Amino acid sequence: GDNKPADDLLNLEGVDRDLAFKLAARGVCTLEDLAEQGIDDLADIEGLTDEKAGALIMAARNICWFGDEA
Repeated sequence: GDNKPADDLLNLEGVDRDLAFKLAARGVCTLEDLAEQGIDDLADIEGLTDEKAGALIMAARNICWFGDEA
């Protein structure tokens, strides 16, 4: 993952240091970039489930979109 994931992605619960590289190597170098991904888009990832992808992507969206407020 030359792109390297942002600390938000690495420190985001649900994403291990490895998935961070698996996500950063896919163009998502920041947690916000993950909020733009879809369960079907991350479905190709390895170790990610359809329900987990909905939460992982929602975890970044909640922090990137709703933010700490929610």
